[PDB]
Amino acid sequence: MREIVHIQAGQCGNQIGAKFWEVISDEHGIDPTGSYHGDSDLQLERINVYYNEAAGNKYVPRAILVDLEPGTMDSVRSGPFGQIFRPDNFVFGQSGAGNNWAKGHYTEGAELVDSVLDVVRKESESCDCLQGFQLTHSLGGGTGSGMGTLLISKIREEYPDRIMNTFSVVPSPKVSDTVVEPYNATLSVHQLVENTDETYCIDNEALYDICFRTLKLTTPTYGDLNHLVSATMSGVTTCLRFPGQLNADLRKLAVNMVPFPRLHFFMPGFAPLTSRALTVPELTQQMFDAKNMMAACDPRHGRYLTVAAVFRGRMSMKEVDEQMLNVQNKNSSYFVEWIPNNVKTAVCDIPPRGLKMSATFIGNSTAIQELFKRISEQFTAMFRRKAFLHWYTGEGMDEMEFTEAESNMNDLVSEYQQYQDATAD
Amino acid sequence: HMKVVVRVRPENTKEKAAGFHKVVHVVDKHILVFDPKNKDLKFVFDAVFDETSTQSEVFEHTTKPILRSFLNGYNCTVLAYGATGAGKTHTMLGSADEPGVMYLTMLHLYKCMDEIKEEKICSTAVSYLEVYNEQIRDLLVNSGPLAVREDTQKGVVVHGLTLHQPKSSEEILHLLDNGNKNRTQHPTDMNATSSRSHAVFQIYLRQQDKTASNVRIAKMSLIDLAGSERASTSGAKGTRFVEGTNINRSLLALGNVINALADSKRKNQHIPYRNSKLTRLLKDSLGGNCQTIMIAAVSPSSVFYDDTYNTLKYANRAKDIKSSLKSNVGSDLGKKLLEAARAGQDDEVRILMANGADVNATDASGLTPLHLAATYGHLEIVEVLLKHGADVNAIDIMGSTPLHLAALIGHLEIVEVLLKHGADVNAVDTWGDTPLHLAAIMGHLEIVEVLLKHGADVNAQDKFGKTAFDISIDNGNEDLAEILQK
Amino acid sequence: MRECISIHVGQAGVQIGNACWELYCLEHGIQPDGQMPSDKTIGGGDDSFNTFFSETGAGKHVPRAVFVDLEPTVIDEVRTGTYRQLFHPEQLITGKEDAANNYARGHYTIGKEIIDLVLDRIRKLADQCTGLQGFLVFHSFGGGTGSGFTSLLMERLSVDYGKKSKLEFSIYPAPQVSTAVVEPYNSILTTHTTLEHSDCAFMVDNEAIYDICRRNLDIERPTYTNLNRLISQIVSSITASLRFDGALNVDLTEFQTNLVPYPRIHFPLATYAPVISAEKAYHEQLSVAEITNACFEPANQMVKCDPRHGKYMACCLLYRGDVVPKDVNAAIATIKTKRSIQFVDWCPTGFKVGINYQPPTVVPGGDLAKVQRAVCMLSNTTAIAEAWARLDHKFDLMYAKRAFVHWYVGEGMEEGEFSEAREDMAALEKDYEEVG
Ligand SMILES: Nc1nc2c(ncn2[C@@H]2O[C@H](COP(=O)(O)OP(=O)(O)OP(=O)(O)O)[C@@H](O)[C@H]2O)c(=O)[nH]1
Ligand SMILES: Nc1ncnc2c1ncn2[C@@H]1O[C@H](COP(=O)(O)OP(=O)(O)NP(=O)(O)O)[C@@H](O)[C@H]1O
Ligand SMILES: Nc1nc2c(ncn2[C@@H]2O[C@H](COP(=O)(O)OP(=O)(O)O)[C@@H](O)[C@H]2O)c(=O)[nH]1
Ligand SMILES: [Mg+2]
Ligand SMILES: [Mg+2]
Ligand SMILES: [Mg+2]
Repeated sequence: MREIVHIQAGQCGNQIGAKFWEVISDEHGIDPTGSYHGDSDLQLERINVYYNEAAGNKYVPRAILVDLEPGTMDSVRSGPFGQIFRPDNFVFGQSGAGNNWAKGHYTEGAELVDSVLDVVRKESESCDCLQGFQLTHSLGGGTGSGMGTLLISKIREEYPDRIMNTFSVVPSPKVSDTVVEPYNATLSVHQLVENTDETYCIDNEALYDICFRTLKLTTPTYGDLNHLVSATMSGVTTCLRFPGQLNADLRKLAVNMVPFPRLHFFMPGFAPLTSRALTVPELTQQMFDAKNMMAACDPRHGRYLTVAAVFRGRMSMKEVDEQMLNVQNKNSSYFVEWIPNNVKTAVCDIPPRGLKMSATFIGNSTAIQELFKRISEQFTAMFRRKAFLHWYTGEGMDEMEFTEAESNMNDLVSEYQQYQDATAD
Repeated sequence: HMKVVVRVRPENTKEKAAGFHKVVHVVDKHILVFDPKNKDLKFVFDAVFDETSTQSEVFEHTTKPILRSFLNGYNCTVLAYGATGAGKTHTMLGSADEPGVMYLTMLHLYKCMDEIKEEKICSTAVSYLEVYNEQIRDLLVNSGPLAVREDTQKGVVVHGLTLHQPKSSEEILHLLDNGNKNRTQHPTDMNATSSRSHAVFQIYLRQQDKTASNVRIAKMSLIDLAGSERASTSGAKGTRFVEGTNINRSLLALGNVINALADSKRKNQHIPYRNSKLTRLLKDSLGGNCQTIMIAAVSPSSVFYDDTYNTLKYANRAKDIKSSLKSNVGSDLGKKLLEAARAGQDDEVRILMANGADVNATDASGLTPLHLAATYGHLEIVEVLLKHGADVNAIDIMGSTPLHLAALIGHLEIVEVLLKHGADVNAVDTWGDTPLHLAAIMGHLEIVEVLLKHGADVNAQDKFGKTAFDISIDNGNEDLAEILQK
Repeated sequence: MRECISIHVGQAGVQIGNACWELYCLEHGIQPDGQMPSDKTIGGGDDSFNTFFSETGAGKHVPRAVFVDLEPTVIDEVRTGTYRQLFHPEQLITGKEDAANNYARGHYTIGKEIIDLVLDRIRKLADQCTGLQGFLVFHSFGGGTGSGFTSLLMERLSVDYGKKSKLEFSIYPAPQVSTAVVEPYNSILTTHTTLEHSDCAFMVDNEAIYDICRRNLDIERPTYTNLNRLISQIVSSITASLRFDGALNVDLTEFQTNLVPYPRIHFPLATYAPVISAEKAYHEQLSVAEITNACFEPANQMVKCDPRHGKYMACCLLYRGDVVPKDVNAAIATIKTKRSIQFVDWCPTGFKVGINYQPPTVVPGGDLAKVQRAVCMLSNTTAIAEAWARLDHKFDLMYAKRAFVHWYVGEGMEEGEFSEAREDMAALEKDYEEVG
């Protein structure tokens, strides 16, 4: 269990993807040319997880960049770390998706997909022990969600033994391009529920709320939102990229985090929240706080099935242990009793840039039903009136497919409700 | 209550020579004992079939009794369950010599229809599918992987599944035979007959009184499940291993469905149908509005002790699954103006109107040019229509006004123009929604304020009793909730 | 004399192995390169330590040991470490990827790829034996490899070496050190799958060792290295008789005879004393009386349970060091008058005694003080049922919801195997109930 293949699709996908590589490359001490210039051997012990070794000391991200419009990969190429990516791994079309899931999944996206799969398969062949795939994308657009989920199903079909993970950005009216975003998001959720092992739910609603209320930015940009995304993605992947024995590979994380097939949507959390030194008691406290969640749900409204906590920087593992036991003792009701020992903690010596100590939280909470309920009602409001159906049916889609996606996402909510109430034994 | 039956197959040559005592003991036709004097467990079933059981006898006490009710418009299901080699394929689809329950069921159904032709007209629509590796495949016409879709009206439907219309017993039996051959069955040296997939034959009956002096419809499902396979006991690898995994997972899914349905004390609680394609197909067939019969197949031998015990526990538990049964039962220029209004073609609109197009034309749903223009954000066409006698408060067959639609989609300028021309700020559609509700749900805050300014009722409630304020609370939408606070 | 082969499976098995074999070498004067100056017969020998070590013509003493893990990380450390030259390379077997804390991956999917290779390597060792007694198998309950692969190995060994003895050292999980939520599943599955293939199994509760390290050794946050050193001292005491030609437990069969009257109830509780910090080496040496009494203090047990409210089926006391037989007989005679003890109907009230005169050895890193005398009590008590109950309970909580079960079924297991496993455990708890 060594190599992970990274895929970024659509505008949002390529934006946060790039930022992720900027951030992690710095952490691993790799320059825009792909040369190592770091301090500790700790940065190189598991570099192969994200980077291939090339002729020289050259480290190249195992990253594939996808979009149905050219513009975004021109901006990716002409960015701080643009030169680090394998030129053969840029798969771009011309037409665009026009924020239409159908175009992403069935037409324009479907005619670019084999080109992507070629690059994935090539990257795969040069892997000693492939863990699986991580896809970053938005759920609200056309390429990220339509093509992304088509890509996911094609990869699931081709590599059934491998772990499929996604970083999925959920849409919000507060940061809205369109009102078809609910349609796009729900169609994708239907795809994600079937075809993903682990989905990190990054919620634009939450990212905005954090930037506006906590960070007190009058009008937040994408750079602002993306700063929180990069931090979260860095923190969530630390256990994969540095030495350790807990959630150290994709499969071990899944077995620890996912009790039921369909219930594999995680609320990411981060502390501290900064905009462009906490005591471990404070760090642990803020993690489980509603204000620090990257999905716009209140954890206090649900119960945790499983949790993975990750502390970064020089701190006492003993102190962490006491402080995590504290939280489970003080707030016993928030943790399902029918899964003994469901909170796992890890410490990593290397902190993220600009912080001496930090914490990242990954929760499988039943409170995520709030996210799905919010999308569901927006979807229903629109679907009842049949607004813009022609956009989708015009691309060969059946109306029944909308009904199917609605049914499923509602069933997911209901399935979450059962375990929030499943105290009785 | 779901009906449950046990068929103890006769010991094969492999079990005879071993000479290990029989664990399954048939006492009554209702009673069986599992491990006699050892556990010594008394099980009560609706029917129990011994080693000398014929196909006819099984049929006589399973489907045959229900075929009357099927004709009277009652849904039916027979599903063969149990461990590998227990004899469920034998029971369902029979041998070359000996016909199975499926054959006998279909033969007798058509005989019945022939005897009552003068009293009732019957037509049958049939399909035969295979659940293989979490994929559905049509066994009659070689169609690819098929999608499973669900409405709360039609239930679970297999998109692209070919429906056939046999009119005789010989026709339906031909389709049965065609499918049986198309079914994925791998001839192994270890195991001659082991099912790799779940066979599901469905029969859709339409029945009417002959003079029609009200049609009765019913679905009958005949299912031959593949049995679970221990990768140790068998030692499967390659494609056979994947087969085993998928089968075992479907049976895990089925297991969970049975447990959740049975003695649930929680009818309000979730049932994990979506965990498998198999359990999705069986959704309307497990304890709903359906007469369901489980034929639980078992070996009598000690060799399959655990296998047999597992079958019986699940069979016994299926008995507690409760079911509630019931017999089932303008102008040419108008069209153009609608399309033109939808597409936002200002010039085509003017021209169509100049030629006398009905500004208040309706499509099949009762939508007007104004509705469509309001929906798709064509301000200029909105004004043009209103200036020439459009009903600003027209409703479609769902109660939507132009303002509902402009509010939903978030067209601020249109919302204002509609109101200024006397839009009903508090019109209610069939879902109990007002413009305020819709603008709230979609997070259009500027529209919300405008709606409130023009006297939108903050106390109006949808079908589910929710006001705009309630919605904002149930959404954690503080921006919205803040403005509605009074 | 008759040889014993040690098999170490998964991280725990391997890391315990490291600690055991280091200690063995120290006890027999063997160096990291396998050179033992004090052995004058270079070719071979009939010596007592030869049960555990074979001999090469270059005077090299080689563990009769196989190390097996499904991933290489841990065994790679052995291959690169201080004791690399100790083993024939073939004895250190690694696969490509682990079992991901999944019994089914260890038992079927990944394990089946390597099982035949492992049996070949074992066979190579068995062929160098003039009279193989059987196998000592070290593994975690909680690991995918420790649970799944061990089960598989034990099945195949029952077929390929039918008449050979098989003893386990099993690491029972604790939340303090655990890294997998599904460890209760792995434990129950492996207990049931292994039960009929194991003659005697010594369980080590990670929680107990952790507690002892914290309390007696003043260690702030015990690592596996700390746990393993303590464990190895307990393993050493148990296997001493095999390696130093004792009078009690002279061969593997005798373990069963002396500890296991009823086949399924084959889980002796180990208690060990004394465990003292080196920061207290200056104290007065504890007597035979003092250490014998410390065998009845629960805090010194290897598994958490209450023997005082249970019944004994057998009880061995294994003394090591400066121990006079008469002093032992005095201490034992005295135990009756502390009135703690109660035996089952059909079993004798005797405490069997073994004495070896070798003083305990501590390793370089050790926190444990070197003492003149130590004892390990092996008692087959119905109290240990409490350990199974705690473990069965955690199983029940999750299995009621079928939590995580899809991970196992997705690896070619039937749901039914969970039922079968859990029922065997219910029968085992009943077995303990009946003998009471
Ligand atoms: N005493 C002790 N316990 C250990 C050690 N290493 C792991 N464990 C325990 O063993 C369990 C984990 O099983 P491992 O041995 O790590 O797993 P494995 O056999 O390698 O299996 P996979 O990694 O799942 O293939 C947990 O209960 C750990 O606390 C060790 O060195 N000593
Ligand atoms: N009632 C029966 N009378 C006589 N022979 C039987 C009977 N049931 C089963 N058999 C024999 O048992 C064999 C295997 O039974 P079969 O019905 O194919 O098993 P199954 O339950 O469908 N197995 P599987 O599909 O793998 O779950 C057949 O080839 C028959 O010869
Ligand atoms: N957080 C974040 N969301 C973005 C970004 N760019 C677009 N989005 C969101 O993504 C959705 C639109 O999908 P997008 O990726 O732009 O379209 P695509 O290129 O067709 O996949 C909307 O919900 C936007 O708010 C970005 O840089 N950051
Ligand atoms: Mg069959
Ligand atoms: Mg391991
Ligand atoms: Mg010698």
